[PDB]
Parts: sequence; C-alpha cells; structure tokens
Amino acid sequence: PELLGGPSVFLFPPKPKDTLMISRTPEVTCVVVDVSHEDPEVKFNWYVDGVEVHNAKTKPREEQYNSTYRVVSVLTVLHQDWLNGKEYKCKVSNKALPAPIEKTISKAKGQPREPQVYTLPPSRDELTKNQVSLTCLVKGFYPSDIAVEWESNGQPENNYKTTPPVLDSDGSFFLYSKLTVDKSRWQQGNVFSCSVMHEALHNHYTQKSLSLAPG
Amino acid sequence: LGGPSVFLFPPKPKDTLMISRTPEVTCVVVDVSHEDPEVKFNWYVDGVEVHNAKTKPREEQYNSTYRVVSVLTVLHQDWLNGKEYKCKVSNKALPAPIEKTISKAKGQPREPQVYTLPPSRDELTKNQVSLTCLVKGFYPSDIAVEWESNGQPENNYKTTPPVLDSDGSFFLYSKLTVDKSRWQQGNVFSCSVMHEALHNHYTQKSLSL
Amino acid sequence: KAVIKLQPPWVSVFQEESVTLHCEVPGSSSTQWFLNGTAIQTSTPTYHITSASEDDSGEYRCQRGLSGRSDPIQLEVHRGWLLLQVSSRVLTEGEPLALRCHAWKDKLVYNVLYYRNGKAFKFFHWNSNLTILKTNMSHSGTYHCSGMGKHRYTSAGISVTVKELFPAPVLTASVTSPLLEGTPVTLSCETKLLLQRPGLQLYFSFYMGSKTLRGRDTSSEYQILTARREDSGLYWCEAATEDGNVLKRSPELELQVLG
Ligand SMILES: *[C@@H]1O[C@H](CO[C@@H]2O[C@@H](C)[C@@H](O)[C@@H](O)[C@@H]2O)[C@@H](O[C@@H]2O[C@H](CO)[C@@H](O[C@@H]3O[C@H](CO[C@H]4O[C@H](CO)[C@@H](O)[C@H](O)[C@@H]4O[C@@H]4O[C@H](CO)[C@@H](O[C@@H]5O[C@H](CO)[C@H](O)[C@H](O)[C@H]5O)[C@H](O)[C@H]4NC(C)=O)[C@@H](O)[C@H](O[C@H]4O[C@H](CO)[C@@H](O)[C@H](O)[C@@H]4O[C@@H]4O[C@H](CO)[C@@H](O)[C@H](O)[C@H]4NC(C)=O)[C@@H]3O)[C@H](O)[C@H]2NC(C)=O)[C@H](O)[C@H]1NC(C)=O
Ligand SMILES: *[C@@H]1O[C@H](CO[C@@H]2O[C@@H](C)[C@@H](O)[C@@H](O)[C@@H]2O)[C@@H](O[C@@H]2O[C@H](CO)[C@@H](O[C@@H]3O[C@H](CO[C@H]4O[C@H](CO)[C@@H](O)[C@H](O)[C@@H]4O[C@@H]4O[C@H](CO)[C@@H](O[C@@H]5O[C@H](CO)[C@H](O)[C@H](O)[C@H]5O)[C@H](O)[C@H]4NC(C)=O)[C@@H](O)[C@H](O[C@H]4O[C@H](CO)[C@@H](O)[C@H](O)[C@@H]4O[C@@H]4O[C@H](CO)[C@@H](O)[C@H](O)[C@H]4NC(C)=O)[C@@H]3O)[C@H](O)[C@H]2NC(C)=O)[C@H](O)[C@H]1NC(C)=O
Ligand SMILES: *[C@@H]1O[C@H](CO)[C@@H](O[C@@H]2O[C@H](CO)[C@@H](O[C@@H]3O[C@H](CO)[C@@H](O)[C@H](O[C@H]4O[C@H](CO)[C@@H](O)[C@H](O)[C@@H]4O[C@H]4O[C@H](CO)[C@@H](O)[C@H](O)[C@@H]4O[C@H]4O[C@H](CO)[C@@H](O)[C@H](O)[C@@H]4O)[C@@H]3O)[C@H](O)[C@H]2NC(C)=O)[C@H](O)[C@H]1NC(C)=O
Ligand SMILES: *[C@@H]1O[C@H](CO)[C@@H](O[C@@H]2O[C@H](CO)[C@@H](O)[C@H](O)[C@H]2NC(C)=O)[C@H](O)[C@H]1NC(C)=O
Ligand SMILES: [Zn+2]
Ligand SMILES: [Zn+2]
Ligand SMILES: [Zn+2]
Ligand SMILES: [Zn+2]
Ligand SMILES: [Zn+2]
Ligand SMILES: [Zn+2]
Repeated sequence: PELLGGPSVFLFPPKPKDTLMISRTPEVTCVVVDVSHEDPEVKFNWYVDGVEVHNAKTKPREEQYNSTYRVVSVLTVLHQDWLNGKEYKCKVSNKALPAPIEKTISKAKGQPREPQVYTLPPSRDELTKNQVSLTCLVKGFYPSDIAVEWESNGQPENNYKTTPPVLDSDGSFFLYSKLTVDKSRWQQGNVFSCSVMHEALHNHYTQKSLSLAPG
Repeated sequence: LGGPSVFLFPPKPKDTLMISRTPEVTCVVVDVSHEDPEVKFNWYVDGVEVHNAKTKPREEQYNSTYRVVSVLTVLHQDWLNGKEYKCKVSNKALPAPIEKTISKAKGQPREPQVYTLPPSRDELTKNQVSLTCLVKGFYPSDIAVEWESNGQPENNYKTTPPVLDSDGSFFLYSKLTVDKSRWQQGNVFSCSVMHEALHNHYTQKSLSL
Repeated sequence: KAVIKLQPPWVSVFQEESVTLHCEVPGSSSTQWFLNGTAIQTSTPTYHITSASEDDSGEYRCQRGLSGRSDPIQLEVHRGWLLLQVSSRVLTEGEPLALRCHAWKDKLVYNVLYYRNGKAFKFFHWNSNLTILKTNMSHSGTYHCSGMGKHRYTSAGISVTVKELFPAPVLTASVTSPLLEGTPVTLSCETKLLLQRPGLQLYFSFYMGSKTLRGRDTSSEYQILTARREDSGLYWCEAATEDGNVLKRSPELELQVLG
C-alpha cells in the first residue's frame, strides 16, 4: 500500500541578462524531479505558441541524495520571441504519471515601466571606515526582471551585492545595489558606474556614474 | 500516515527587542478532525516543563478541518540568551506525539551600522523623492526598521529583505518616499532600527536637508 | 422496463479498470445491450468491461427477454490522480447516494476532503467513502475531493442531481377559523407530484396535536361532519410514497370552533 504520487515538473525562465542582450543565448529550463528507478524514462515535447519545436537538449540525468533522478531539458529561445511574449510549453511524459504534465511560461505581463536609476555616495558617517558603500537605487520598474552591475574605468567591479526586486506601493519594483570599495579609491576621485539592463530602457541599457567631486 | 500537522513559529523580532512588549512562541496544529478529541500541549524551556502556555479552543476552518493554537510567552532575556522552546503535541489521531523545537538564530551577534542617504540630485525633478536608510553588517538577520518624522510614524516606506553580504553578515535598505516639498522645507526624518546586538537593541539616525 | 446494476457501482472509472454491468428486471438469458442507442455483439445478461478505455464511455441501456429498455446509465472513463466516483448522477429524493475518493492504481491517500460546489464539507484522516442514505434536492451539486499522498492531489468535479418528488404538504381547511359548532369542515393535505411517475400514488395521514386522526390512506381529505368545540386545536398531515421513502409533514394549522 504505497502513497499516491509521481514526478513533479518545474519550468524556469531565462536569466534577465540573457534576455536583454541579443549577443547572449537565453534558455528556458524544464526540470523533472522525483523520477523513480521504477519508471525512469522521461519524454519532453516543447511548443512555442502551440507549435512544436525540436531543438531542445536533455541533460544527462542525475541521481539525487534521496535516490530519485532529476532530468532537465533546455530549450534555447529567440531574443525577440521571449521579449514579445511568446509562450513556451514543456510537456513531460512518464509512466508514473496518469497523463502528461504540461507547464507554460512566458515573460511577465503588464505594461513595462522604465527604471529610474539614482547613484548615492557614502554617508559622511561611513567615511571613518576603511571601506565605503556606493549605492545604486533603481526604482519605478516593471516587470521585476532586471540586471545590475558596476564598473570603473571600463573594468567590472565585482565587490557588490544587489537586493531582490521589492514591490513598491504603486505596483512597480525597486531595488538597491551596494558596491563596497576601499575608501582611498573613493577619496582619489575614481568614477564608478552603476549599469542597468531592463526591457523598458532605451537599447535595454543605461548607466549612471558616481564620484567624489573635484576641488 | 493520516493525522494533524504541527508548525512552531518564533516571536516577532520587534517584540523580542522592546522590553515593553510580550514576545510569544506559537505552536499551531492543523488538520484536526471534528471527531478528534482534545489536542494537548506540553511545553518545555531547555527541556524543563512549564505550565503557563495559553491553548485556545479549536477553530473550524473554511476547509472543514479544525485549527488549534497554543501560545507560550517567552522572557526577553531567555530568548536573547538562546533558550530552546519545545512544543509537544499529543492526540488520539497521532500514534506518537509530535515535538517541535525553536530558538533564536545561533552564532555571534554583530550590530548593524546604520546610515541615512539623501535623495540623489537627479531625483529632485520629481514630485516625490526617496530617503534611504542603509543598514549593514548585522548578524543574525532578525531586524526591524521603521521611519518617523516629528513624533509621527511615516508609513510610505518599503524595506528590502536582508541580503547576505560577502563577509557573512547581512544588509538591507529601507526606502521612505515623501513629497518633495516636505524634504525641501527642511523636515527631519528618522530611520529607527531594532537589532539584538545594538545597545538596548535600537538606534535612530536622522536625515534632513 | 429493466434496470442496469454496476459492479463496482461507480459510474466513473479509471482507464484500465474493470466493471460489470448487470441487466436486471425471472428468465430469459438473451440480453440486448445498447451503447449510445446501438446494439452490441454479445448477449449474456452480464456485460464485462475488462480493461476500460475511451471506447467504453457512453450511454448504456439493456433489454432482456421480453421486458422494456432500462433507463440509461452514463459510464465515463477517465485518467487522473483522484476520481470522485458516485453511484448515480441523477436521483430522486429518498434514494441513497454513495461517493468515493478513488486513487489511481488503488494507491493510498490520507486526510481526504470532500467538496460540494467548491466548499469542503467532510474531512477524514483515513480515506473513507461517503454515503447519503436519504438524499434530497439540496445534495444536488458538483462534487470533488482531494487527498494527501506524496503530494496533495485533487479530483475533477462531477455533477449530481437530486430531483424533488413533491413539496412538503400544506394542511388547509374548507372554512376560515373560527367556525360555528355544527359546521362541516373538510381538511385537505395539499401537495403535487413534480415528476411523471405513472402508477404512483401518495398516501396521507391526518393529526390533531400529537394525536392520529386518520392513518395512511390514498385520500388527501379528512371530513369533520359536524364541528364541536372540542375539535378546536392544531391540525397537520403527512404525505408519503407507498413505501415511505419520501415522507413529509405539514406545518400545523390553528382551527377554532365556537360554542
Ligand atoms: C529529492 O531531492 C530533490 C533535490 O533535492 C534538493 O537539492 C538537494 C541538493 C538538497 O539541497 C535538498 O535539500 C533540495 O531539496 C528535490 O528536488 C527539489 O524539489 C522541490 C519540490 O519538492 C523543488 O522546489 C521548487 O523549487 C523552485 C525553485 O527552484 C530553483 O531554486 C532552488 C533554490 O531555491 C534550486 O535548488 C533549484 O535548482 C531551482 O534553481 C533554479 O534552477 C533553474 C533551472 O536550472 C535556474 O535557471 C536556469 O539557469 C541556467 C544557468 O544555471 C540558465 O540561466 C537558464 O537559462 C535558466 O532557465 C535558476 O537560476 C535556479 N535558481 C536558483 C536560485 O538557483 C521553486 O520555484 C518551486 O516553488 C514553487 O512550487 C512550490 C511547490 O513545491 C510552491 O510552494 C511554490 O509556491 C512555487 O510555486 C510557484 O510559485 C510561484 C510564485 O510563488 C508561482 O508564480 C508559480 O505559479 C507556482 N508554481 C508551482 C508549480 O507551484 C519549488 O519550491 C526544487 O527545485 C527541487 N530541487 C532541485 C535541485 O531540483 C526533491 O523534492 C526530493 N524529493 C523528495 C520526495 O524528497
Ligand atoms: C485547511 O486549512 C488550513 C488553514 O489554511 C489557511 O486558510 C485557507 C483559507 C488558506 O488561505 C490557507 O492557505 C491558509 O494557510 C490549512 O492550514 C495550513 O496548513 C499548511 C500546511 O499544510 C500550513 O503550511 C505551513 O505554513 C508555514 C508558514 O505559515 C505562516 O504563513 C502563512 C502565510 O504564508 C500563514 O497562512 C500561516 O498562518 C503562517 O503565518 C504565520 O503565523 C504565525 C503563527 O500565528 C505568525 O507568527 C505569530 O504572530 C503573532 C502576530 O499575529 C505574534 O507575532 C506571534 O508572536 C507569532 O508567533 C506569523 O506572523 C504568520 N506569518 C505570516 C506571514 O502570516 C510554513 O512555514 C510551512 O512551511 C514548512 O513546512 C512545509 C511542509 O508543509 C515545507 O514544505 C516547507 O518548506 C517548510 O518546511 C520548513 O522549511 C523551513 C526552511 O525554509 C524550515 O524553517 C523548517 O524547519 C521546515 N519545517 C517543516 C515542518 O517542514 C508550511 O507551509 C499553514 O501554515 C496552515 N495555515 C494556517 C492558517 O494554520 C490546512 O492545511 C488545510 N487542510 C487541508 C487538508 O487542506
Ligand atoms: C436534506 O437532508 C439534510 C440532512 O441530510 C437536511 O439538513 C438538516 O436540516 C435539519 C432541519 O432543519 C437541520 O436540523 C436543525 O439542526 C440545528 C443545528 O445543528 C438545530 O438547532 C435545529 O433545531 C430546531 O429545529 C428542530 C426541527 O427541525 C426542532 O425540533 C428543535 O427543537 C429546534 O427548533 C427551533 O428552531 C425552529 C426553526 O428552525 C423552530 O421551528 C422551533 O420552534 C424552535 O424554535 C425556537 O428555538 C430556536 C433555537 O433553537 C429559536 O431561535 C426560536 O426563536 C424559537 O425559540 C434543527 O434540528 C439539520 O441540522 C440539517 N442537517 C445537516 C447535516 O445539514 C436538509 O434540511 C434536507 N434539505 C431539504 C431541502 O429537505
Ligand atoms: C457515446 O456518445 C458520447 C456523446 O457523444 C461520446 O462522448 C463524446 O466523445 C468524446 C469522448 O469519448 C468527447 O470528445 C466528447 O466530449 C463526448 N461528448 C460529450 C457530450 O460528453 C462517446 O464517445 C460515445 N461512446 C462511444 C462508445 O462511441
Ligand atoms: Zn538509485
Ligand atoms: Zn532586441
Ligand atoms: Zn525593447
Ligand atoms: Zn553598539
Ligand atoms: Zn534587552
Ligand atoms: Zn507536495
């Protein structure tokens, strides 16, 4: 007398940065968990607005810590298609299911709203430390899909962390990104840049600079 | 396997960090049947039984099951010193009693640094501006943040979740939105932060033009 | 006309399950089966579906020997995790209804919920069926269930209709109260059949206070030939089917007789 149950399916969108730059390759990922030794064969079919496509790749399966298998199929999507709201369906067939599971994903719906991007210098109080925080406030944006980076002198600055998007009171999203730098790099007048990728920006990109004033 | 399920919830951070408040742990039992007899609770603090929990009558839920809640008050210093709180639930529908344990997040506390940041000059073109509170370097992640001005709470703000920083501490930001005219008239705003590792578990930082 | 019995009695079954339909009435082993208004190439009084498929879904009727054609049963064959099986889709008030939250491959689910029109009305720690021994119109609705296995699974909805046979009666009197001593009065137990039931008669009985005035009889009238003061009281009646499966009472009427 065995508990009723079979595999489960999770379907994931591309990464925002991959969607926003035509040079990258965005993918949707269909993940099947709890595949047993008893019914191990999994079949994927994929559809884009209802039309079957044949270019997905299945990854070699992986036995998980709990002696079930995780099986993953990845489908490359076209830049324009994902951004223009096409719907991507993964159908998963397996003998432990009473019928195939179908999951559909697309870009978030709703009118896109342009990020406003503000750079904020360190608080005067923080200038007593050895490292200072440079802040990038990105607000007013929709949908919540966004990428934020920092750079200085044309090189990526990687000592930053960015908050998740947070839903604001008017339906849009905001976040903050914090770049930590050595105080002397600030005090010497180095220019830092916060760059934002979002679909409601012109060319999907903008950047704002932050530096200690001269003189 | 068919019985009730148990969830044990901590106090709210703000209640643990203000000595005038009454922090509580809450043991919640769901999927109680109309036909199940009394759901019984035993409570332990560091393994020692206590008798001052308040257990409510069962409450019918919209899905026709019943929900029972028991609440145990926790003492301010006990919680902060890391005492462990165990709820043990017994009932005919459970072949063995279910025990859950909860305590404050463990590990060495570190107090937040709190900095207020004025609106960017570029935002001054708008009708509303953003006042920011950066709260960084704190451990554990339990924290509370609010804003005031002239003795009144300011309610038009949102605060990020804590984010794990690269040194294993947490940070967050809080954003208070105000009409630009209020900022430009020199009104004073305050970001108030409660965290265990602060002196008396709180600090306040002001911000004004 | 004949009557189809299902074994097991569920009108909704999973792909690959079995069910046996029984054509019942003495006598002749030459049965005609109809699926969707159309005869089938076997003719025992038992039709066995060994492994159900989409080809077994539809309307079944049966004729045996010399009897009429059964009323039809709708068998549906489904795929899914959980199936809310019912013993009938369309019933008359008084008849029993069984419901079952059935798991695919007879697997185990626990903490089972039964729903009607989207509202859960019964919870069982162990998967149990539900029987409503005596339905009425208010049991009409769309039923489903949910239960916990490895995850929580939910059945699709199934519609059940229970038809009212006759409204509760109203006791009336042929004269307005108060009436004079000596006046004749006829009491009437008023209701009406809501369904065509060709040979069906209701049976009526009349009460004064808790006292029986006249027991079960096909007459829906009761005559007080010459009213007396002592007839002042509360009057009511019951209306029943022949077999008492549906039995309903009236409210009480105040009748006063003056001296
Ligand atoms: C047996 O074990 C396995 C493995 O165990 C797990 O891993 C091991 C190592 C241990 O750590 C163990 O403790 C772990 O448990 C178990 O497998 C897990 O099963 C659970 C469910 O039981 C799955 O839970 C869902 O997780 C979702 C999020 O998954 C991501 O994030 C987690 C970390 O948080 C990662 O571990 C996952 O791997 C997922 O990570 C994402 O993966 C994507 C695909 O690879 C990545 O995107 C791709 O990235 C590549 C490059 O890397 C390219 O960029 C591609 O382009 C891109 O497509 C992605 O970056 C990566 N993200 C991160 C952060 O890493 C949750 O979303 C999901 O929640 C949904 O469903 C819940 C139901 O369980 C429900 O409660 C939720 O509400 C939510 O439901 C959705 O909710 C949203 C909004 O709330 C709604 O909008 C939706 O409509 C609604 N949908 C649904 C369907 O309800 C689940 O929590 C878990 O992912 C899975 N883990 C793994 C690794 O596969 C298994 O359960 C065990 N079995 C038993 C019996 O124990
Ligand atoms: C019949 O219905 C009942 C009632 O349902 C409710 O009403 C209907 C209409 C629906 O709306 C329904 O969604 C409602 O929830 C059903 O009951 C529910 O049953 C489910 C499980 O089946 C319970 O699920 C758990 O939820 C936990 C979180 O609960 C909180 O948040 C939700 C909102 O998201 C609220 O709905 C809950 O009420 C809980 O809310 C918290 O309540 C606390 C106690 O009151 C509050 O704290 C107190 O607050 C007061 C102030 O009022 C003071 O401050 C006190 O001091 C303080 O103590 C708190 O503020 C409040 N928060 C919020 C945000 O409101 C999840 O934690 C839990 O997840 C764990 O377990 C899962 C297994 O189920 C597992 O998958 C998860 O991953 C997770 O597992 C944990 O993993 C984490 C790591 O991430 C670890 O920390 C843990 O160790 C690990 N543990 C375990 C055991 O796994 C569950 O999802 C649900 O809570 C419960 N609702 C109610 C109201 O009780 C019932 O299921 C139905 N039955 C059927 C058959 O359908
Ligand atoms: C289909 O079948 C289902 C079951 O399969 C039927 O559902 C059942 O319906 C029953 C009949 O109404 C219902 O019974 C009620 O249960 C409640 C609470 O659980 C109970 O309080 C009710 O008790 C009163 O009624 C009964 C007679 O029906 C009396 O014997 C009793 O003494 C109570 O009387 C009072 O309320 C009446 C009005 O309802 C008055 O006439 C009577 O004089 C008395 O009045 C006073 O006291 C009142 C407070 O009690 C007060 O407010 C008032 O001012 C007076 O002082 C009753 O037994 C079942 O609970 C229900 N079962 C389920 C599972 O739902 C369903 O009806 C069927 N549907 C159809 C369409 O036929
Ligand atoms: C008997 O007739 C019914 C009704 O036409 C058939 O059921 C339909 O057929 C398929 C499923 O098999 C579905 O596309 C429809 O939704 C059903 N219609 C309705 C109104 O429910 C059934 O297949 C027929 N049975 C046989 C054996 O031919
Ligand atoms: Zn294995
Ligand atoms: Zn483009
Ligand atoms: Zn664009
Ligand atoms: Zn301090
Ligand atoms: Zn203290
Ligand atoms: Zn689950």
